Amino acid sequence: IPVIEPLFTKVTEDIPGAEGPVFDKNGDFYIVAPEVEVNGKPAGEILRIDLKTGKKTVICKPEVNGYGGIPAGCQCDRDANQLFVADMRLGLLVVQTDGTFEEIAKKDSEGRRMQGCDDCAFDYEGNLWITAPAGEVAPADYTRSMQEKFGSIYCFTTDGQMIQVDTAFQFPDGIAVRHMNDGRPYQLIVAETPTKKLWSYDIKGPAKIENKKVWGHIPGTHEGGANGMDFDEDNNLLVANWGSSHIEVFGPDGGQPKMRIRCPFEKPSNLHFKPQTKTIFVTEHENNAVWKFEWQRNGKKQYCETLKFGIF
Ligand SMILES: [Ca+2]
Ligand SMILES: [Ca+2]
Repeated sequence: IPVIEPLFTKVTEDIPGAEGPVFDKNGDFYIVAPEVEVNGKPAGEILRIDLKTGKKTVICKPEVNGYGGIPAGCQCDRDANQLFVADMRLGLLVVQTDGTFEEIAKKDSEGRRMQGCDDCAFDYEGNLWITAPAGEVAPADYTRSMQEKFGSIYCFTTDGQMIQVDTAFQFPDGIAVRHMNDGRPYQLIVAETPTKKLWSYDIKGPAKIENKKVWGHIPGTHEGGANGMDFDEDNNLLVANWGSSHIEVFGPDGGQPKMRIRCPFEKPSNLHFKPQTKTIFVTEHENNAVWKFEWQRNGKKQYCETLKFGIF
């Protein structure tokens, strides 16, 4: 498999558990530090990074009834400039740029207690697909599905429903949605970290997935595996292979990676394209830092880059 070694430029550092890189509608950049702790307890943070100087500012340190969060993944909303954040302790949060936030759900559509979330992906219809590798949210004692298959997948719909769409995953992590050229969501990709697999489903409609299949295989026998992921504009899927020192590049049909991107660190955790550019920002856990490098083409537009109105 061909391997390219683009130049990685440092963006910022000292971000415990650096994760969930995301750009909002104004082009501002944010990341999360899920592993920040106080007295051994969760005190995860959501930060804004001024791309010039690299100055960091903690805009939100989420806590619900004394329980600190472990913010791990983000997606920017389209109709409002607010961030949807997957939190391993608090579930799904909606965070404002001013730092205020709200807890979206303590229970799902079936009345079952909500599980801690890791990453999420908005499809163009505005539905949010979420991975939930943790056990029940706070105040329940914290648990993760790295050993046991109790990780779930949710779809938070436009009509406000938190619907569990699948279960029994061994640490579902990265997630992405593939769209037809006309914008219709039709495939959901989910990373199952320790099993070194990428699963796919046909998206038949909001919160409706079927035909679960082992879509891709993550290289290596190292500890770790697929973490965060995103599509480029040609629908190639770039996947951070935590512990492999590489970001894997899958073609539209999956299978084995068609190319690998060598990183100057062993633990890439997540990535995100800067709108209208070939620049990919990468978070990593070897140095708990953020970097950027130039990919071969622009990224696939995120939901926040699409227009609710307009004509085309
Ligand atoms: Ca993740
Ligand atoms: Ca991303």
